[PDB]
Amino acid sequence: GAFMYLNELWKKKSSDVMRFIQRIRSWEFRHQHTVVRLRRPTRPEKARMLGYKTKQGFCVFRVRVRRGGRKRPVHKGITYGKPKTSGVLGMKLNKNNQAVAEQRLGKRFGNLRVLNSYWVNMDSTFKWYEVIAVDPMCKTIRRDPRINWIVNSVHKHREQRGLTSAGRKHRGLRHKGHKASKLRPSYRAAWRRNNRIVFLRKR
Amino acid sequence: RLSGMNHSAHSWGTGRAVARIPRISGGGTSTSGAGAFGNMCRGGRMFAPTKIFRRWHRKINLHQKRFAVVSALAASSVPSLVMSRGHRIDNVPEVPLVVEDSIQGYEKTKEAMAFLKAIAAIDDVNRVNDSREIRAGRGKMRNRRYVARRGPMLVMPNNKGTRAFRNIFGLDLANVSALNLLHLAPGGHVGRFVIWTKSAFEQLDKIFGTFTE
Amino acid sequence: PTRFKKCRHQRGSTFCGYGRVGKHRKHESGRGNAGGMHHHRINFDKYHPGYFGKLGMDHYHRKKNPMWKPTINLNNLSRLIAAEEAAKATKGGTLPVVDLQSSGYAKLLGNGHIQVPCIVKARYVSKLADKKIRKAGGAVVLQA
Amino acid sequence: APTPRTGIIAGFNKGHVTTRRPRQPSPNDRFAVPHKHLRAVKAIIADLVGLSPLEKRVQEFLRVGKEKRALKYCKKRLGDFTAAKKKRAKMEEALRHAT
Amino acid sequence: PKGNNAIPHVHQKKHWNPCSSQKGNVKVFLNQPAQKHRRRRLRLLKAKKVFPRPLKALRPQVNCPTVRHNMKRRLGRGFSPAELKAAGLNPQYAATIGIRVDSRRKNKSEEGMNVNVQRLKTYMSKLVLFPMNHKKVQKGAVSAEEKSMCVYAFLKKNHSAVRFFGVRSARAARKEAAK
RNA sequence: CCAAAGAAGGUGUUAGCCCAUUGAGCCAUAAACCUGAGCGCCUCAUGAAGCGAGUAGCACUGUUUGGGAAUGCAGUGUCAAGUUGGCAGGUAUUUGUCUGCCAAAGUUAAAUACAGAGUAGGAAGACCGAUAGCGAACAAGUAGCGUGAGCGA
RNA sequence: AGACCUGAGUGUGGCAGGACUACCCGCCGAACUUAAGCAUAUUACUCAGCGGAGGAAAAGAAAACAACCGUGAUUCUCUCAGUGAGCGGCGAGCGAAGAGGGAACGAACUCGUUGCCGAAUCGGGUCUUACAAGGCCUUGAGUUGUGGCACAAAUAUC
Repeated sequence: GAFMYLNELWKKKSSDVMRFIQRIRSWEFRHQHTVVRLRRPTRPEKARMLGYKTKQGFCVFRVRVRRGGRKRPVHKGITYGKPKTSGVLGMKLNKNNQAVAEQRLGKRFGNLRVLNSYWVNMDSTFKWYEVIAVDPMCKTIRRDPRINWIVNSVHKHREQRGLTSAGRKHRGLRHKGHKASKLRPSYRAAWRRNNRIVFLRKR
Repeated sequence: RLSGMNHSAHSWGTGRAVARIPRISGGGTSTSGAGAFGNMCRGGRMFAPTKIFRRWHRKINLHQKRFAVVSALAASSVPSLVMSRGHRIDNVPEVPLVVEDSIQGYEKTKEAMAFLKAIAAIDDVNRVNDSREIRAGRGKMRNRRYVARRGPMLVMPNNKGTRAFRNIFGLDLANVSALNLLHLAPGGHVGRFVIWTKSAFEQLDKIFGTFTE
Repeated sequence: PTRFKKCRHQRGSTFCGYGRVGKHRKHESGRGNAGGMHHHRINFDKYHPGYFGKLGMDHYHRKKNPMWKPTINLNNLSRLIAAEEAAKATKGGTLPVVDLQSSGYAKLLGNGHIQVPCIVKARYVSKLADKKIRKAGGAVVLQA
Repeated sequence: APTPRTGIIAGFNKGHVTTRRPRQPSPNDRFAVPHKHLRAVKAIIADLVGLSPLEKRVQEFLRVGKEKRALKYCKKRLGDFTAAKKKRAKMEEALRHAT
Repeated sequence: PKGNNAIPHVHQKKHWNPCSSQKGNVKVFLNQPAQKHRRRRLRLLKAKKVFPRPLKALRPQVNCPTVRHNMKRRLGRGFSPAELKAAGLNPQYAATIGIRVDSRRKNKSEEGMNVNVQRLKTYMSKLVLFPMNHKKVQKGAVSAEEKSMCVYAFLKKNHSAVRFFGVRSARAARKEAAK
């Protein structure tokens, strides 16, 4: 299959050729704006697997994400209270770089709606993700049976709530039951189940 | 939960020559510097604010609920208790007064009246009817205007047959399958005057059971 | 019923029974179980010996279902028999079958002259429980 | 044809007695049966891209005769032996076919 | 704490009471009966709309999973696509006639497969399909044998058969592993 | 004297009959909604091979959890298998079996929440009764105060 | 000359922008307090800050439990259980999961891939009482792949 020969190639990323092609691309992207649109994605087999069908109302934006751990935004590095919290340049955040790369497209471009993103290049500095978006107002979409669900208002900003695949990971939702009991359906939901004090009417 | 609380109040402290309670902060109003955040302060909290999670509803053993109704009926068959429990019972032909099953056939209410006058029960329903007054209390303003004495409940086995009695002042219809203490011994006092219909009065042996079976 | 409370007899005492010298105050001793090893040591080592330390090997993820043995005594096999089955029983004759895993029990222990001879269907048995039934004219047919 | 369980609650073939049905063929059953097409596809894309750098060095440890090192170097950079013992066993046959 | 009383473990430290300050995770059931009269009113209305289709789907008789519940039997989710084939029904059809189906069930006994099949059959008989395409078109005593088995010794021997199985084979080797 | 109506509001004093209510029913009706998927009409439809890659893992660090030689997650490094494959089976390692299941793409109603929301409605309360009850029965978040955030009768 | 790719300008059609925020969902995130001191711990994965949505949200259609005569999406209640689990200066304190009785429930589906097809697709005009799930037309998009058929609830496509 065509998809195979192409997909088995992207699965050797460290090879001399996929090291070289990737290198020129890291260069070219490094010199471009954070958010930039492509006519068509750079991994067309991966964009489709993640949902990109070539139609009207299908967009692919590349994004930059500066990498590295998170330095807490506290003035002059001075944190008060007791020493357990005293660290800076020490926490790792929680959201992925990817879940940020989808939320970067979250407020900058309001009309679009986000499906999924995928890894593209990686440097000593930035990390690029190509985000696949879609239009609620496109006629080819509303009349499409498969994606017209995205037109519903419930999906309006679905990256900002962590509903995309990058947002489902850091919420712990890939492991289903017993590897996550306490975080499902969401930590705040399971925390509120367990921490209510419930009073049966007849005690 | 926020009642008697929303204020910026703090305490002035010692050295101001005044009590140490918290005081409202601001100026130019009549309540500036007035006391706050305490049950003593005009308008503070109540002492220990009431809650919705008070224990409102008590469980009762299923058995004792049965024992209690059973025990409440044995008091309905005694004319001496019923005398002092308050019902007139003067001309009542017999203690477990019992009537026909046709009583469910009435439709106009005018006929169910001359029924009650026939088994003499019209003397008690004139105790309920002449006792209606406006309450002494605050209950008037709550939605309870009038007090009535409790009347001669009538027990009809099927739900049907209600009508012909519904507007009678003070009479309480009840099914046999469902009998509750609150109408058999209202006020906790036992021996209400009951009127059993013939098909109802028969059901008891097979509802409440008997000794040994 | 707040009308029976001790507060309601204490209007006018001014001290509510908490004393004139040592007053009522707030927290005299620390809040809760605080002070186990220190200023409560007499109490926790008198009324509650054993509250401190570690014991025994460690069982993670304890699911109570795979270990279930409510047991029962030979003395107590009556109440698993309806009347008229226990009336007719004899050694060597026909005698009622008592099932346990259907009756909510598992092991069959000792402790009694079995009253009514039986054939008892039991997941688990014990040595001296075996003998008595086997000796008294019953049998033990084990199930799972 | 699985064995029937004995009515006893212990310990060889314990458990209450039923007749046991063989396992039904499931769509998941094809995971074990070899893929003849991928091994052909993963062959080209391998031949195409040359050798991974991790694979370059373990290639050489085999040449010299060091083996247990060729194992250790893969575990460190993979994390499993069944990940590594599927590696140098793949590399031992890379020297085979070239000569 | 003072006296012989038990060591209180009440866990109330977290903020729960909705003190004028905070909100607090209190769940109260004062609406219990009003939702009791509501779940009923909504079983009737659906029964009034579903008519004359039986209110709840047909579902299998199922064994309870663990050794505590083997004695017990309840109603599982679906009928297997196997058990339906025995009764003749293909799924995707029994789905419409109100037989609850689930593709994941292993039917690892026959005695369990049957109880659901004759549970299907007695349903099919009583089933009245209405004509679909058109109204006119109408498309078609306990005894005692062996006196004394010494039952216990037979329970251990099989019980301690497994328990020591590991040590018993290891010994069995390193004993005969010699020479 | 009425009661299939006793209902609890009004009126110059305490009202079944002074009034309004209280109830079977009557007329009016954008679309949606519900009924032989309501019923006719024109066009329109219709009964061999593979299975998700900077992903899963792994190491370091940090975090979070009842999760313990590491439950989940993140950062960087490293980076799979798919030729008897992969993950899970709560003590790490190696090895053989055994049981379940097929990750890294998505949509989905009800049962569930309203802990200081809103809309148009209805029920009430063993509650407070003008220093109480919302701060607010009243031209109240008003008058008044502060440069201001705010304060507030 | 012209094409393609990459990237601009303008016209034409639309949308995001703030509000609300009790509940819900992502991140960020304390201290007072408790330990009779206090630093891990607790208070707490809470208050405060930032972002987002609905009439519910989230979850969900097994890379699930169990070790059984075996259960079968998700959610929710009772119970499991303030636990002979476990975490903890093993101190203060913390603290679940499967099973079971139930609420609900016509509850499931489509992409990618593979195999066979290969523009049958989408938009725009126009016509049919019609911005038809229609006919016609259309280098306009699209072959760097839209779409049709079958994958276990299966076991030929006209």
